[PDB]
Amino acid sequence: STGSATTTPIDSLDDAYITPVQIGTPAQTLNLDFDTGSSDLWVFSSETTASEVDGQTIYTPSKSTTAKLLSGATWSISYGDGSSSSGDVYTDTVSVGGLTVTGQAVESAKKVSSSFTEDSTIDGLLGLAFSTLNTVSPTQQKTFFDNAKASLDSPVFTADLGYHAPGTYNFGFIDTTAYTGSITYTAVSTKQGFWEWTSTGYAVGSGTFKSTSIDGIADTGTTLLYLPATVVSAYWAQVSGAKSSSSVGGYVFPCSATLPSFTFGVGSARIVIPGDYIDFGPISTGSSSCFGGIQSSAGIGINIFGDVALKAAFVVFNGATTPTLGFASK
Ligand code: NA
Repeated sequence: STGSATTTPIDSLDDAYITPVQIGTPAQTLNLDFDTGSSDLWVFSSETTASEVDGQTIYTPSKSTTAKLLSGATWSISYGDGSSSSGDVYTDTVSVGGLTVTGQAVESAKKVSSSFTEDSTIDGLLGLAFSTLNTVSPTQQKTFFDNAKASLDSPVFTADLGYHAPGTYNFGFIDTTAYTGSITYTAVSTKQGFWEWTSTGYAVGSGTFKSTSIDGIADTGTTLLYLPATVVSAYWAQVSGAKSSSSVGGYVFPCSATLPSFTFGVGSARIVIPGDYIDFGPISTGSSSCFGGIQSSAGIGINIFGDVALKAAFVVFNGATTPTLGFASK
């Protein structure tokens, strides 16, 4: 089997991407944030505290003929940005882009934090990291990908995120028309439950490539590129008037600037992030201070190849017995 779904930026800054997902019988379509950084499929629901729901589409398990309470199961998750959600669990039929899983754990939110309530465009998350991070207790549940894997023509999914444009999530096949040149594959560690790999280095603009090992995760549910403080300082040093602002919470730069590109290594291959990808616009409406798309990972405890980096590439998440990542230019 295979599936193929379009993913659409939620706003003019590409803060996140939503993908339609069919849940239940008859189908209830919810727009989910596909997150290679986490392993829970959770939704706004008919059980979500009514004061915490502000325009999201909700899943109603009582309207699904295939929904079954997963008796006694609960979940609770905390994300890197301080957001959280929790609730109980149903199993139901879930389809992405024509690919169907029966008996998927659908985590129904009773409670969501303010950041989720305030984002009307995101109806929930669909985790695509390793199932060892799933939060369901007392019986840990599998991801959508882990449930589909054995039915797929190839045990892979790919992420092809757009810059200020729609892109694609594919399951069970490589679209050889979606990328230029060849795919370079690199080793993955599953030890922390993430798609954790080691970049071979970086360059700023037209500068010389610095060979250096940068361990990080490929995370479609993080907006920005978070790298070590040395690498981020070298990047913003090339932008006149750029500085780290304790008040704003990261590097800002004059909105009048032209940003340089940033290059990261994948083995002997190179992925170039165009400067425009690194502009996240005014810090507040009408400000001439703009927020940077490359920020320090110091304090987060991990480097994160978020959407700024991944949307410059065609990315293969290879879930074979030994997982690997692949990157191609596009
Ligand atoms: Na922000």
